Parts: sequence; C-alpha cells; structure tokens
Amino acid sequence: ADLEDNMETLNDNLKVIEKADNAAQVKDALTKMRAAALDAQKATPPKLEDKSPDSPEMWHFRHGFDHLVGHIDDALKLANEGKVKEAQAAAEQLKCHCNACHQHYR
Amino acid sequence: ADLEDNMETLNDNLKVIEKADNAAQVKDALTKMRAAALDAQKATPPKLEDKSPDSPEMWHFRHGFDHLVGHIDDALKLANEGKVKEAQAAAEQLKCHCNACHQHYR
Ligand code: HEC
Ligand code: HEC
Ligand code: NI
Repeated sequence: ADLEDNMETLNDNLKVIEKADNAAQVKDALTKMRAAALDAQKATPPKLEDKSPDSPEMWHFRHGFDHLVGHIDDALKLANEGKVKEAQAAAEQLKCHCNACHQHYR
Repeated sequence: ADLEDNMETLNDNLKVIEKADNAAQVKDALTKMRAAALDAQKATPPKLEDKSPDSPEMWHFRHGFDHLVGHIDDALKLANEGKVKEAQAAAEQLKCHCNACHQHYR
C-alpha cells in the first residue's frame, strides 16, 4: 500500500494497543504496525520527491523506520511474554519517534 | 548529584548545544547530559517516593533514561563524525522524550 495507508495503519493500531485487554491483542496490533512501517520504508515522501533516491535525506528517512521497527520489536518481546502493561508502555514510546520523522519529512 | 541537579544539567546543556557552533562544544554538552541521565536513573522521584523500586512506575522511570541515553549516544556519534547541524538537530528532538517522562512523573 502507499504511504498514507500505512500511516493510517500505524495510527489506528496504536489506539488498538492503548485499549487492549491482553498481551496477545497488543502482539497482533504490533505485528501489523511492523509490516506497515516496513512497507512505508519503501515509499518516497512528497517533501523529498525532488531529491535523489540515494540522497542522505532518503537514507535518514529510511533509517527512521529501522529505528521504529526496533522499538516495535522491543514491545513485541514484552507482549509475547504476556506483559500487557509493559508492552503497552513500550508502544507509547513510539509516539516521539513518529513525531521526530514528521518534524523533518511530513 | 540529586535528581533536581541532574535535570538542571540536562536542561542547561540542551541550550548550550543550541548555541554552539562547533562539534567540540556539542560533544562536551552531550557528554555532560549523558552522565546526568545515568545519574538521574538511580534516583527516586518525589511523585514515586512511596512506591517500591520494583513497582512498574519505578521501572518505567528507569527505562526512560535508558532510552534517552541511547538517543544521546546517537547524537554523540554525529558530533564525533563532525556533523554539527545534524547533531544539534538530534539533540533538539530529545525534548519530546523529556516531555514524555515529565507528563507522568514531574
Ligand atoms: C518517517 C521515518 C516516519 C515515521 C517513523 C512515521 N511517519 Fe507518519 N508520516 C510520515 C510522512 C512522510 C507522512 C506524510 C505522507 C504523505 O504522503 O502525506 C506521514 C503522515 C502520517 C499521518 C497522516 C496520514 C495521512 O493520510 O496524511 C499520520 C496519522 C501518521 N503519519 C502517523 C504516524 C504514526 C502513529 C507513527 C508512529 C507510530 C508514524 N506516523 C511514524 C513519515 C513517518
Ligand atoms: C524520566 C525518565 C525523565 C526524563 C527522561 C527527563 N526528566 Fe526532567 N524531570 C523528571 C522528574 C521526575 C522531574 C521532577 C524532579 C523533582 O524532584 O521534582 C523532572 C524535572 C525537570 C526539570 C525541573 C527541575 C526543577 O526545577 O525542579 C527540568 C528543567 C527538567 N526536568 C528538564 C529535563 C530535560 C531538558 C530533559 C531531557 C533532555 C529531561 N528533563 C528528561 C523526569 C525526567
Ligand atoms: Ni528510540
């Protein structure tokens, strides 16, 4: 899917995690976030269209998703050990990373 | 140093990074910040003084500094590599993580 679709998937599953009742629910939402981040990592954002595909700004954009995926993996590790509160807390650590990419590339 | 002093160091050295013009200064301030964060991690904050150190909240508090330290290291790598503007921008994005912890425990 394209970038706005994947961002909607990111945003909607954050709320699913916030309201989750067990760690397996958090797990399911996080795996869907993980796939959406990796799919978005293949897009070219508008504010970098007129830029070389190999530009350092393109690689910083792509590495922003690598960082986010690492944090999603960190939260998945807690969710798969049944720690619903702790994986929920880890998922809200994502929000600042969301905003840091937006500040430069949205 | 006590918790409040370490916060003073983090707050004042963020502004030092803002006004610096060369990597040597950025490195110096990021280094003071990194030690202050690791020192603050060992404290018990007043809004948690009647919890136990193994309480979730006390572990969430600790984990916030682990995460902040890693992002300081990322900015130190940029200033060791001599990219002053990028390191200054990485340091500005620390504020979101400051605020996230503050909204819970400040
Ligand atoms: C870069 C590394 C990003 C990260 C990490 C996240 N997002 Fe993002 N987001 C990014 C761009 C470039 C854009 C604009 C894309 C465009 O073509 O307009 C966005 C946009 C959003 C939006 C608005 C959706 C829309 O239809 O325009 C939302 C709601 C959004 N992003 C949410 C979001 C969340 C919750 C993130 C982390 C969990 C996140 N984004 C990360 C780039 C990047
Ligand atoms: C938790 C993981 C925190 C992180 C990360 C940061 N801060 Fe912090 N801050 C925290 C607490 C619990 C408190 C209250 C301490 C107390 O004893 O009252 C604070 C306080 C501050 C203050 C005000 C200090 C004072 O005047 O008493 C400042 C200016 C401040 N913090 C700055 C700051 C900055 C710039 C941070 C990121 C670089 C940062 N803090 C991170 C908890 C946490
Ligand atoms: Ni991070």
